[PDB]
Parts: sequence; C-alpha cells; structure tokens
Amino acid sequence: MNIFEMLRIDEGLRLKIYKDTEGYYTIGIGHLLTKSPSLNAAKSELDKAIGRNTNGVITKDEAEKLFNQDVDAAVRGALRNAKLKPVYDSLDAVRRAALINMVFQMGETGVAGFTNSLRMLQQKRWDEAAVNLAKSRWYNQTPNRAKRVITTFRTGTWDAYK
Ligand SMILES: [Cl-]
Repeated sequence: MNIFEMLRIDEGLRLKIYKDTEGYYTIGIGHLLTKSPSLNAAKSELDKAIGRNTNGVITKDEAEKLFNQDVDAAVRGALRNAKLKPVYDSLDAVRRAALINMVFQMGETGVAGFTNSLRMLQQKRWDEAAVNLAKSRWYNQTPNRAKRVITTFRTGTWDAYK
C-alpha cells in the first residue's frame, strides 16, 4: 500500500464533475475545483486546469495527471509548513502517509490547526492522539474516512485499508 493507493481508496475516481461531501465542485480523484455554486465557474476552473475545452468531462489519464500534481503538492505542503515539517520528520513511513492524507483532504492550513494532536503525534503518544483527533468536526462529518486515518496513526500499519 502507498499514498496513491490510499488516497485512491478514500477519494474514488469520477470522470465527470461532481459535488463533494461538503457540496463543492470536484472532479477526478478528489480534485476540488471551486467552492462557488456556479457550475460555470467550475467548468471554467476545469478547462483552465486541463488546458482544453472539456465540457465537464475528462479522461482517466487527465484525472491521474491532476492526482499526481495533487499528491505532489500535499507532500510539499507537509515539508514546507512550519508547524508540519517537524512532525512529519519525526514520523515513520506509514504514519507520514497518514499525515499527507490529511493535507490533501483539508489543506496545510487545516491540518496545521490540529495543534494538540500534532504535539501528541510528535511525542509518539498514539492512543492519546487518536482520541484527541476524534474530537473534531472532521471526524464527525466524515467518520469512516477519519477512522481510517486515525488507526493508521494509532497502529502505524495499513490494516484499516485492507
Ligand atoms: Cl490545477
């Protein structure tokens, strides 16, 4: 298992524009387009992203190209953010993947906000960070996915994704 596969499980794949769990315009493998309610704007963000007149449909290849760039940016947000780097650097390989998952999903900024949880991870205090992580809107809105990320952090294995 790896970051791509993991993320592919959590996000799915859709070749036509769709609304995410929060009602925002998305496409591909969890590629958010816009937070605006206009389908127009979304179409526009898409065309711009793809470099072509898409009509709200893309190919598999295109989906994957966006996914790649997305995973690459999330990694980099992990290394780049000042609250993040240190935690990231203290983690094992699996757990790093758990962190990136979160960055992809909620932005660098969303994650940098889970202060207490971040310190606990950094301290390698697994059971506590897991409880703490669970007291969140994140957890309450998307409980199954959150559970997955959470066990990953708890255990440091891929069991939740098997
Ligand atoms: Cl883009």
